Amino acid sequence: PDLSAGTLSDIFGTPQMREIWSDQNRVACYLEIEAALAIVQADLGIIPKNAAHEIVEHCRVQEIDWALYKQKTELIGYPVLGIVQQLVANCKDGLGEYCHWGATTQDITDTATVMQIRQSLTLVKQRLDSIVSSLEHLAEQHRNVPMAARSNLKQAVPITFGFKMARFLATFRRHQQRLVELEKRVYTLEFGGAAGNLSSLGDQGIATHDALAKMLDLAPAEIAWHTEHDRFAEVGTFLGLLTGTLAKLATDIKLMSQTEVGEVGEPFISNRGSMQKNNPISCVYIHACAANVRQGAAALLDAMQSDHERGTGPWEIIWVQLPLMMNWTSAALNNADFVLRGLQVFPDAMQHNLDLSKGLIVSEAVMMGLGNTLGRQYAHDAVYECCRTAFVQDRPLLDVLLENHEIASKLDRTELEKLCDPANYLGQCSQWIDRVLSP
Amino acid sequence: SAGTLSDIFGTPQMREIWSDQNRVACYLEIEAALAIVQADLGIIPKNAAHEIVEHCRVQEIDWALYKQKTELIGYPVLGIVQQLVANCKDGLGEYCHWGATTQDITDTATVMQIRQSLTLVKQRLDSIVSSLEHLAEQHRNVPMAARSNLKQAVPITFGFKMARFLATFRRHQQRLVELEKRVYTLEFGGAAGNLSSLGDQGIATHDALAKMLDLAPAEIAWHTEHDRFAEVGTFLGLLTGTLAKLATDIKLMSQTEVGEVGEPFISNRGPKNNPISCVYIHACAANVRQGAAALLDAMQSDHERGTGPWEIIWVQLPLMMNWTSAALNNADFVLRGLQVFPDAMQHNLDLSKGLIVSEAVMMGLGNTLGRQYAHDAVYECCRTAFVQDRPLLDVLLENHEIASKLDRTELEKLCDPANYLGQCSQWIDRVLSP
Amino acid sequence: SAGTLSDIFGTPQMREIWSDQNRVACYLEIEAALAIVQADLGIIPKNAAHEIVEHCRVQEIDWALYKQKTELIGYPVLGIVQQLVANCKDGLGEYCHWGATTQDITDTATVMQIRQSLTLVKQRLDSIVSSLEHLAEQHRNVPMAARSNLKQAVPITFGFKMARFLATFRRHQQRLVELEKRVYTLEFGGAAGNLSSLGDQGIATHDALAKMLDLAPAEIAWHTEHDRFAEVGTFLGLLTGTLAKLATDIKLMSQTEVGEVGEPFISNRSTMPQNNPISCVYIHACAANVRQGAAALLDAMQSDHERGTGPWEIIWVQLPLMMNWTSAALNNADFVLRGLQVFPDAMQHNLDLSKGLIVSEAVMMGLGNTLGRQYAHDAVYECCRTAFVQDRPLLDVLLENHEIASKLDRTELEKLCDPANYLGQCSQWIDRVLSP
Amino acid sequence: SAGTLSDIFGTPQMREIWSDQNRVACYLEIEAALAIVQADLGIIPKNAAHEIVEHCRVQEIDWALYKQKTELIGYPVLGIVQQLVANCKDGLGEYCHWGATTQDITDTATVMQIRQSLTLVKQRLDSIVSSLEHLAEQHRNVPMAARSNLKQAVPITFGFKMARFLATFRRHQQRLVELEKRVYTLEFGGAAGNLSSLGDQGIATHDALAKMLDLAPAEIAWHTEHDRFAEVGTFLGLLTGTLAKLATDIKLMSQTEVGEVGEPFISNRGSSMPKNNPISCVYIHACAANVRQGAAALLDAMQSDHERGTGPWEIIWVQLPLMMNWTSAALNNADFVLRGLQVFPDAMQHNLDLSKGLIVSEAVMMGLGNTLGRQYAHDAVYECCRTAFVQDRPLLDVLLENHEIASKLDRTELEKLCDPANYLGQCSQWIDRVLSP
Repeated sequence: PDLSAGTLSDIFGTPQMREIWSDQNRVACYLEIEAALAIVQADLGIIPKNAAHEIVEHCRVQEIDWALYKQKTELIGYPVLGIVQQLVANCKDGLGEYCHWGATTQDITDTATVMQIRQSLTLVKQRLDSIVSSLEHLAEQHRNVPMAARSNLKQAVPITFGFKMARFLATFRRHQQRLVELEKRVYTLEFGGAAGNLSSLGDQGIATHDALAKMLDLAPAEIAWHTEHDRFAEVGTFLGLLTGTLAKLATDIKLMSQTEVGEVGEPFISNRGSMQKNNPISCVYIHACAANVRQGAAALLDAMQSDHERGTGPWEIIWVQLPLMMNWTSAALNNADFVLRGLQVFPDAMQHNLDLSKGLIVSEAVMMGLGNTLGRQYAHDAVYECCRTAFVQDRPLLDVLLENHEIASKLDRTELEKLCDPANYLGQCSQWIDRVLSP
Repeated sequence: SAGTLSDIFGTPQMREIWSDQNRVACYLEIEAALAIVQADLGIIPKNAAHEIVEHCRVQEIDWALYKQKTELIGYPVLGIVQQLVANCKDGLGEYCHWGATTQDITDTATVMQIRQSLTLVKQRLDSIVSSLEHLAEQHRNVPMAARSNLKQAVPITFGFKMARFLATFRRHQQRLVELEKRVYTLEFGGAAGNLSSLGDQGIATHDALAKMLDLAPAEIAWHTEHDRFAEVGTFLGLLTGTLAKLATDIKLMSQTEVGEVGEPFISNRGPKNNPISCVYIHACAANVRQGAAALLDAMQSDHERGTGPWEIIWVQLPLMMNWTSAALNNADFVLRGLQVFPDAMQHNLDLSKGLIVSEAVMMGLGNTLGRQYAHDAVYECCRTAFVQDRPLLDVLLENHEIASKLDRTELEKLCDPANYLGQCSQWIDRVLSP
Repeated sequence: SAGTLSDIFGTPQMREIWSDQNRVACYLEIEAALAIVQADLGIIPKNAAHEIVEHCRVQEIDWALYKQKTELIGYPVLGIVQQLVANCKDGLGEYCHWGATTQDITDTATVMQIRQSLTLVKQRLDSIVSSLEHLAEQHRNVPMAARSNLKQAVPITFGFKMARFLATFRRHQQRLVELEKRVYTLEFGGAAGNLSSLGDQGIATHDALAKMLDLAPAEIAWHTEHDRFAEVGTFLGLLTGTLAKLATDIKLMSQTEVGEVGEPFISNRSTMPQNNPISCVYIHACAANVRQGAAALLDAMQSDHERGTGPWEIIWVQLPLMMNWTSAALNNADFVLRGLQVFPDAMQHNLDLSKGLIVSEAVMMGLGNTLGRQYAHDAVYECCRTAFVQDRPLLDVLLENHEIASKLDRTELEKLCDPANYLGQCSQWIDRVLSP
Repeated sequence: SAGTLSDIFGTPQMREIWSDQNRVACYLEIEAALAIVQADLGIIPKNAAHEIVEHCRVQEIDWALYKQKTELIGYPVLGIVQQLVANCKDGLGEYCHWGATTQDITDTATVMQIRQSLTLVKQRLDSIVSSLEHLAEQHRNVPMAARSNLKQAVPITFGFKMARFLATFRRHQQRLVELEKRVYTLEFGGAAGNLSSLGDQGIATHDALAKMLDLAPAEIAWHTEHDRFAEVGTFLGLLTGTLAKLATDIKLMSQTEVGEVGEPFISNRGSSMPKNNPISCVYIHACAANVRQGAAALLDAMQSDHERGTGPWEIIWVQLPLMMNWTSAALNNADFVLRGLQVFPDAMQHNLDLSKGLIVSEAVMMGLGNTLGRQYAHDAVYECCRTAFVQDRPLLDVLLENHEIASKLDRTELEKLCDPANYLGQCSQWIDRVLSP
């Protein structure tokens, strides 16, 4: 088990995920399943015990002739019996004729794919843990930094940057719970034979299935699921849900990185953004990866139409989309991880953007305050008419408020500036942040 | 309702849940509950709460004016708020929609609509599971040919095939209850999610509003965090994918040349028997899987209100609920009255004249000759049986060692497809045991 | 219709084309043409063709009865056929539908509906094109900052940016004309495509029916060959793709911090002092639904044998939605482009954000002769990076290099640092799209 | 370099067009053509052009360093440009990439790659079309049961069925020819489309470079205007849809219970049980499904913002090579199957006779229409079909027991009306209509 990369293979993928879904790890998973099967069937008394040992001793990927395997896969049409043929030829005294006993190739591919998935989700759980940790730090560190919230790409009312990070944090917490829920279904053995009923094992296939299952630390199956692809498809839809949030994160960050906005920046790495333009390339890659995974999810839903006891086409969609969606997702997870660990935050630009409306962004605040001293009704009417006068003449809301003599007589400039200061109107952002950090 | 296909690719129950009238009805329950909460906590006068709840009535809406207002405003709530304020007397409606924003209403109405919609789905699923529970038992020992790559494989039972659908639909039930924790959640955060205008009362209004509607309180605002809605969509995709397989298998078994099952007999629904339910299931599943991709796409809502992605949900979630209901409805109907033809399954088992159970002949003959040597020898007789279109039994008897070790009475039984059923019944037991 | 959002994610003209009523109107138009065609050829009695045509009128259909019958029969034609026979006198009912199968009518109806729909699309495209031709010429010399990866790149003009949309919509117009001559095609082949019940009159009927309906005669039956319908789907995907970009760029220029364009001013079009880009919002959501719709229609192409068992029916649902969603997007884009507010002052303000850094490239070339092309590069590069860290004009830092200050005077220098002086051949490129 | 499935869901020829090496080779041909154009226009010195063209060779690329620079820079051109400058002598490499931005190179190379890919696709289509012309003629008179909703309908001929594919593939050929004139277009516009750095020589450079590369000059820059690439994607979706139908039909006709066709015989190509397996059909199906979702991602990619997209443009980097490779494998399999398709007329005949004459009840109604009434014969034959099907008896036998039927038509005449081989309509005329251009 040792170590193939093109120009972009580590841009839209990761080295780790590529290895999990490599031909070598796949065939290794195959050989692990075959070895465990032999051992299981030996204890049960189905196959000789000396044969099991010899099989296990040749269940090693390093002994695989790859060019021969490729050719035999293309001729046979499926990717297992080529490995079986070599396993049989590698065993001495014909003891290889006891491997693959009662198994069909989709038993090996489905169970391999579950093993590869479990390895894959270990990396995703790690990426998620780190992303969550960064968001926890970011929510606290930036708990009290004011900025303009945006609705339909227009300024709404002030919030804090840590508030925005708390909302991402709550989402990734949900994704984590979704992940652990699907694991109990997905981490399941597939061993049913040609038709799912293990006809060639007699009264023994279900003892074999139950023993093979926890030999490989997998849940026993209720019943065969060769054309019941809901375990594989829900992994795909989870990847779609997770990358969706990654894509929102990328959208918000690249939007806050605009020359005209300048409120955040990806972590500085010398000459990475390609004067000094630092393009949000991590956001760029996340976006493209999310787009490809969401369509790959639709392909895996499509794949669930596998007919009868082996799909004539739909099953084979999983061979292609699953590795790709894993690799794309890991690239997006890697990039968001990197961005959130060293994210630059520019409070002075957030402050400058808050001051663009010259107090109109806190029109409500002024109203609320002036209410007790002027009257709910006059407060509404006066602020609304003052806010609209400031809009047409490009003036501070304060300056127009001060031309209302009843307002000027009731409040001194100093009180009115605190009402006209966007930084004084954050509602309960910090208490909301606290509610997310609390668990 | 009146459209020709409105009940073919939809259903009346689901269509009314997502109708303009039930949506505005959900809006009005929310605004009334909000006024009750804010009166009890002292934010608005209690005479306004009473006046507002009594005018939170869908019957009072001028729909033509509402529509014209929504097309002007751009979003679907403040048109209802405008009618609620004008309907109140001396100006007590000025205290409705107090500190809320339109998406608080649309999001939370959609949760309520989703909960109504999932009650129907849960209800259809229950019916489908028991139909499969009885079918698995009823046809437990009905032999038939399993098929791989649309070629005959080895014999199974029709109940075994039904137990596999049964296990699958149960997992979908588990996924339904699982997402319900996340989805049944209040959305109340205001313009930017922090309830700025409610001051130190914003969180209290949210929390007490939540239990007013029997909804979980949200960790934090989720106006552009659409993973609850998108997750429902991908569940409908997963569900309609299994319905699509069922429709695929039934319509394949409904072929003139196969004739092993048939959709329930109705009148002149097809001398015919067209699998039109399978047809509708298929078209529904295809549209749902694509809509699910649209819902993932919609998760990219920017900042605190999406500039486009959010609106994708306004269109896709009703369609996908309606499409799924139509597909669940048809699968419920077909499974409840499914016709099963054991004589056709038997005729198809005999097509190969024994080759479909060459594996059984190998096993039985392995005891006296050896697993490896019997495998090769029987495979060599399968050479002669197929090329000369003979029964395998006849060719097996022309081999010396096989005839010398096994007699004709015993070869006819290894060559009977009805005897090579494996442990099918134990597998239906394992699925029917829980 | 009358739904709150039915004219927001759709339009009246498109809803009508795909309405049950216009669909059935198409059905009866086809059945009347068929009876007449078969009277001329002698297949049916001329008294039958006359009586049938007199009753091919959408006003006479029992809509509730047609609905229940379609739900029982399973397909949407024989319910209308049954009422046509009951409405004719002296049993003249079916000499109609003579040798036709239901999908002959649906397919041919859908083709007439697509032609009506594409009549709308070609009109909106013509208006969009004219607005863009006007905007490209109007704002031919309006400088603004181009943007790459959402960061400013080098100056362009706003009319140059509109010319690039214009060139795109012209390509979409060509695509539309190209597919029309494939799509406007008759479907008349009967149950299995060979019109076996018409004997030696099948091709004769088909070719006469095609001329009657102003459609091309089919090479052969295409009941399970959905490429004509699917390529309409993919064209709606392509076209809405461009509309979606237009929506993305306009809403991006509408941000509070950018403010370079705005949707046409209308009333309270959502209250807080102010106007959200809802046209952009609707275009985006319609594009998203159309592009997935085109994938379902590619999926539909897998209709088995001589009538698909599911794939065909996907078209019943997807095609009308995609036509309606697209018309909603085209209406909004038409509206936005006809009265688009453009703010050259905000464009100039954003050009001046970097205080000359945006045209550092021009400073290098301009300083090349007096310094040396490579000292110019190295010196402007380092002066630019000092100018950013201190938030000062590039000019001022350039004048703090004594070698530079000795070679050129300040007049020459904030001509080269003036972003408006570095616009390239934007105007000549605009011309190429207008075609002078 | 090839993995286990690299030639199963892909092809060597297409994998090679989209490889790193062919892509970088296109980059270098464009850089060479650029220096040659600008040397003639006097924009760069001719000695530099000669030195730049001499080093525009893929063989001189350090691939590991190119990877490292691309991961750092973010985009895949300037790593090749860096090596081209350094490989040139006397600092003459500073005149390459003159006025270009990376997307000019990636877009134009992608165009060159697409043209090479459509050369393969056109060769596959010609072969598929030729195979179908032969099959439509050879099986012009082979009768079989047509199928609607997977139920037998009325009789047709297998050559009629193949003529229907043939007409479809000719329409795809027309679509390909139509998009090529739009797609085969130069991209050369600089950072923002206006070639600001080239001044009054930008348009002059663009048009000379275009004809140097045998590409149409562009109306205007199209860096974020991806309709040419998305159009290629949707065409692949249309084409693989037809291939997917062909695969669905052939695999349905390959069922154990149907047995009407079979994929070409290759010793042990079907995993086996003495058994075959429609593996070619299996692969076409999965390829069409992946191509069709990619078409959606290419449409999604059209939302590139302003003058260089922040994300959407990069979708094309991944989707286009994959969709092309997937399509090439579907075309490879479809070409192979159609060249050696096995047709079993005896099975088609056996399946026709299953209904015992019901499949041609329509023909009996017409025949008996003349002497009894077109409407009356229909209802009368239709009532007879109930007894034949409820009793599992031949339609002929029940017809001979209907008294006015037997009075008006003899056995010998009802033989012919009940023979499914006599109700084929104008299948041969329709085949002729397709084969005739």
